[PDB]
Amino acid sequence: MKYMITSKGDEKSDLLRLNMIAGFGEYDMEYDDVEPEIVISIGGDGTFLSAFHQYEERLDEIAFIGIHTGHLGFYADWRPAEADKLVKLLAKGEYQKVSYPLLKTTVKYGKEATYLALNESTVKSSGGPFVVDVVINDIHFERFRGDGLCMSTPSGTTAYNKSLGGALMHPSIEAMQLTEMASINNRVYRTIGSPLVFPKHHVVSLQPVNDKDFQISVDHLSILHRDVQEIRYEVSAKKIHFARFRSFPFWRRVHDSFIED
Amino acid sequence: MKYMITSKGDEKSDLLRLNMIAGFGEYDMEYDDVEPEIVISIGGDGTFLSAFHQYEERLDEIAFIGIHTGHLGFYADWRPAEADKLVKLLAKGEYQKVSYPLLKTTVKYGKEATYLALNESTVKSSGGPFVVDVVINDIHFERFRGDGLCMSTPSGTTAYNKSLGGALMHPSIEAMQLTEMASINNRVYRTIGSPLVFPKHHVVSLQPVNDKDFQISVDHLSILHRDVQEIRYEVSAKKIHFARFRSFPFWRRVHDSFIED
Amino acid sequence: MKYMITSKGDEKSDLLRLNMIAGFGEYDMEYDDVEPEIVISIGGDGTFLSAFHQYEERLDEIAFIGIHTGHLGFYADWRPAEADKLVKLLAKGEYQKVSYPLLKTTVKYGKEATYLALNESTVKSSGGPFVVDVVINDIHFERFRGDGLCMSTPSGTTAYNKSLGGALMHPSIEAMQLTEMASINNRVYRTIGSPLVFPKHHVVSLQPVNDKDFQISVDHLSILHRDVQEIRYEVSAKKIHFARFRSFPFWRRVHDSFIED
Amino acid sequence: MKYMITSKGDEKSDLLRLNMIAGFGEYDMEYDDVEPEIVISIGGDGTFLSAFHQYEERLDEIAFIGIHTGHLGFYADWRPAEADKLVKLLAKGEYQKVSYPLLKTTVKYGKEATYLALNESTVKSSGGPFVVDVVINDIHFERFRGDGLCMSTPSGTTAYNKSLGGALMHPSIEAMQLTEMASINNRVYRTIGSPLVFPKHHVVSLQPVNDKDFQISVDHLSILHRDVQEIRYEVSAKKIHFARFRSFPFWRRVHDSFIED
Ligand SMILES: CSC[C@H]1O[C@@H](n2cnc3c(N)ncnc32)[C@H](O)[C@@H]1O
Ligand SMILES: CSC[C@H]1O[C@@H](n2cnc3c(N)ncnc32)[C@H](O)[C@@H]1O
Ligand SMILES: CSC[C@H]1O[C@@H](n2cnc3c(N)ncnc32)[C@H](O)[C@@H]1O
Ligand SMILES: CSC[C@H]1O[C@@H](n2cnc3c(N)ncnc32)[C@H](O)[C@@H]1O
Ligand SMILES: CSC[C@H]1O[C@@H](n2cnc3c(N)ncnc32)[C@H](O)[C@@H]1O
Ligand SMILES: CSC[C@H]1O[C@@H](n2cnc3c(N)ncnc32)[C@H](O)[C@@H]1O
Ligand SMILES: CSC[C@H]1O[C@@H](n2cnc3c(N)ncnc32)[C@H](O)[C@@H]1O
Ligand SMILES: CSC[C@H]1O[C@@H](n2cnc3c(N)ncnc32)[C@H](O)[C@@H]1O
Repeated sequence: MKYMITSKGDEKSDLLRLNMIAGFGEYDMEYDDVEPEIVISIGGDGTFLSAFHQYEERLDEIAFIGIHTGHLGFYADWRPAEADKLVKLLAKGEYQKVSYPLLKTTVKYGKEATYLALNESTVKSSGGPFVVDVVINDIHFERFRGDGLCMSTPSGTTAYNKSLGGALMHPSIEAMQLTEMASINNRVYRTIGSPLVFPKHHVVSLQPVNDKDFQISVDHLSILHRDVQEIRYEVSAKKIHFARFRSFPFWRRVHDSFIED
Repeated sequence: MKYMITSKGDEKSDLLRLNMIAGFGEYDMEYDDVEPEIVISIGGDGTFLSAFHQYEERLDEIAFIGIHTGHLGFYADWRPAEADKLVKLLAKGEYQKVSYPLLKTTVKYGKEATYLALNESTVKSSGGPFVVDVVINDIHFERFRGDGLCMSTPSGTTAYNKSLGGALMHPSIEAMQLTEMASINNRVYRTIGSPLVFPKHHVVSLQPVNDKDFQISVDHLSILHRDVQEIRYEVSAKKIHFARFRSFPFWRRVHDSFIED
Repeated sequence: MKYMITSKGDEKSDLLRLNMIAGFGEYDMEYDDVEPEIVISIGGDGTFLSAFHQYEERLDEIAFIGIHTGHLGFYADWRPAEADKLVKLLAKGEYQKVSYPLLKTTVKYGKEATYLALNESTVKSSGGPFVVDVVINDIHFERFRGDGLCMSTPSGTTAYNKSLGGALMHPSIEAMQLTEMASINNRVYRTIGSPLVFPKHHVVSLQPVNDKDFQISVDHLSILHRDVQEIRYEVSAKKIHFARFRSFPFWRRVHDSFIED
Repeated sequence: MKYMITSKGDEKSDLLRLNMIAGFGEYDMEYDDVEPEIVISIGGDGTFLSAFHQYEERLDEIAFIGIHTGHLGFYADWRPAEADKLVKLLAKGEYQKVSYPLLKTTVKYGKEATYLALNESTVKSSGGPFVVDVVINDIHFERFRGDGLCMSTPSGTTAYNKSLGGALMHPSIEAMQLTEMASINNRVYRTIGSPLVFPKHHVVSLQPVNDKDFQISVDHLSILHRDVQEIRYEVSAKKIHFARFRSFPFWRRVHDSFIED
């Protein structure tokens, strides 16, 4: 079908991209970066996240594939030496699709903005103390004081979430995971401490206590939001679809990245 | 239907148990501790775990309810002052049932024993260094050296799992969670560090490296197993059923036990 | 001798301050906020840190005392109801002095600025990834990637340091403690993980890898530093002196703040 | 002077030991394993700990040296290829000595036993729940419930202590460090969480609450102690002395073992 290729933009990735486009030229395949059905990302996980956000409006019409020009990625999990075999199998089609859960972030003001994250969304203070009330399904759960909070998708769990002590979750689980950044706990201040894992349909809302300005991140994007009344998290109805050409199990990808490769 | 009541065995719990049996005497309800359809446990979570293991062969024919004579429990989540209202509503029936996932542990030797856990199963060494190979769905994932490992159900996540840094998981998620106890990590030895969350149908197998004797726990029961060839973990096909009489959400129960009550 | 009193500036603290000044009026004591020998801080630990930084140039000529108008402080460890007894004993003098270690931070550019911290100094990135080389006594120890680093004095250990997993250290130990904020560790990136405790005379230097802009904090003060070549940490030669009027051991103060009071 | 050599007992270590004894035969050096002044340990850190405990009664008359036949050790920090140069320099003498702090453990019953640890002493329960009262300098600090507690020397901090989240402390600091093993913290149970670092002269006492049987370890030795009334920890007056032949800084040894070598 229609396809496009994004590149990290270094010499290696651009050449690999030109070679695949030449290869695709020998099949019924049209290059179209407006309405692709296949999006190939050549670079690291940073490049793959950008590809995801470039096409987040057509997630259900796109299958993603990632090629790693440097080290193994979690999203960019094919090697370059296999580009030609990838060209071949993508051209024929008939490939299986694999779907991972995504996170919906809603920011309400005194309008409303919604974002989709593939890894995570984080909340930190503008320039002072961070204090927020955490409300779960309309029930007040804790008053959080500390550096910030992180809400991760399952495939996000190997990223920022892991650095904050979160658990690694297989991406077939439709869930989101909330971790703390440097929480204060003394006689007067009290948080759960532990990461929290939420199923689909649960809503976690962060509400300002004093300061209403916050730094909010979604994957790579970080934006100062002013006059915030609420930040809301829930597992998205939308999913990201990967074109699958061979078996590469999530736990093997974890082993290869963290234990040994 | 037929019901029974277990007691922690202190003065408070026994009296409460005698009072409920007297109350049940005013309805069509037969006391039968052989084939009950309702099992009321009066005591702490320790008492409730024993009630679960007393009837683990008839899980699909029993609905459990727990009354806490001391502090709030996660399983024993009704107060004693409400015993009479509980008598009433249990007698009529028509109550809703709530189901939580369980963990299947299989121990293989050079026969085979299987256990069901409501909280967790743990593995530690007999008397020396603990070294085991962790294999996930037949893929070698890590060689673990340290004090031990813990595999938790979702309702188990607030117990031993929490103490070991694991995440708290809503019990509607069909999953198990593996946490490390004091893992060694240096130049030569390497584990994932992070807790790992597994969906239904994934199989985690622990295999001996040198010593084949291990201390294996399942909830309260701890047994030295000799001549072990494998310990296997998977989400059970079986579930524990709770009689539900009012709303008491899992996250509110977490708040009440860990943040404030 | 000469004394001054700083206030949190709320109604309670100002009144208490006016009452102590009236009380001091009945002894040979002169109010002088230029060259005091006694500095009384009335408020929380935030107020006490400001008092410390107001007089950091005359540390060896000043004995500090803190009164807590709200909850117990670590520095502001006297109750208000005891103000009059404090007036009395401070007036006579002959009190013992207690000394705690401080941290020296040196920031070098392409000039040089030095700061003194009572709690800690932290380093975070301006707006992008944080990557720094950590050099200990001229030996390259690790390349750190993550959110930031924190260097704590012993009395600082109960503050930000504690939130980041650091150990609590008795303040009679002349040392500083380095903790990580959200370090990345995978196949390619590698940090020690654990907090590190350094004795007097050891020098820890942070050196930029790519970006040379950093957010540097010292206690309450947070400043964006541009064109940084090095951040250097060492236990200061200077100490903060407390006027001691009764026994209140550090570990009891830890118990009272974190376990129960 | 008089010297002896202990071996791990594998083929490599025994041969290396025979070669050094032959080499020492060309100098004024007498082999004496009763009253040596130099103790050479050839093997891992396990072998070196045994050498330490073999001669713990003559610590002030002995200088230790460790050769690693396998991977780098923290105590056994010389390579085998340098045995001959070690022979040479040890024979002449005039070498500098380096001293590390040790931990004194006292166990009181309803007599009294004292032990010296080079790494750590740990306390765990015999077979049930572990509950102990932690008393610091006669002040009740916390009631600890969980798996156990670990008290580490500074050179011990890179061992068991590190696995439990403790800080790594330079061995020139005369201190001991207490870490928790799987502490329970809920509404009803409360521990400090954080590792605690104690200076010389502070006394930490563990006192039984219910069960008075405990598994107590000191380095490699693990013993079930019955009828325990108290376990007492303090920095020892005794020190272990190392023969120093070249510079190998503690932090470089940490880097080489944990970051890269
Ligand atoms: C160093 S900043 C983030 C690092 O983690 C990588 N990363 C990005 N997303 C993920 C993910 N989902 N899982 C693991 N690593 C990730 C990035 O490629 C980079 O190496
Ligand atoms: C792939 S580049 C963007 C990703 O970097 C990852 N990241 C940012 N900061 C950290 C950190 N301190 N540790 C691990 N990953 C991080 C976040 O998961 C983000 O989605
Ligand atoms: C102190 S040993 C275990 C403690 O945790 C409690 N407990 C048992 N099971 C659970 C659970 N599933 N979640 C939280 N606490 C539990 C027990 O009642 C006891 O307080
Ligand atoms: C309710 S009594 C049995 C439970 O005690 C809990 N338990 C045992 N040891 C610990 C611990 N160190 N921390 C928290 N819970 C524990 C385990 O989850 C077990 O199922
Ligand atoms: C909530 S931001 C910092 C919190 O920790 C307190 N704090 C400041 N310094 C210290 C310290 N050295 N030890 C413990 N708490 C501190 C402050 O008073 C406030 O409660
Ligand atoms: C007393 S107000 C200033 C202090 O707040 C403390 N602080 C800032 N952020 C945090 C945090 N996330 N956790 C604990 N303490 C903090 C730092 O130790 C600082 O010195
Ligand atoms: C695997 S059991 C202990 C492991 O830690 C090593 N070890 C023993 N003592 C120390 C120490 N003081 N610091 C670091 N590692 C140690 C042992 O040699 C072994 O590799
Ligand atoms: C060198 S062999 C003895 C040492 O093994 C180390 N050890 C035992 N168990 C562990 C563990 N789980 N993690 C790290 N080190 C350990 C302890 O520090 C002990 O002194």
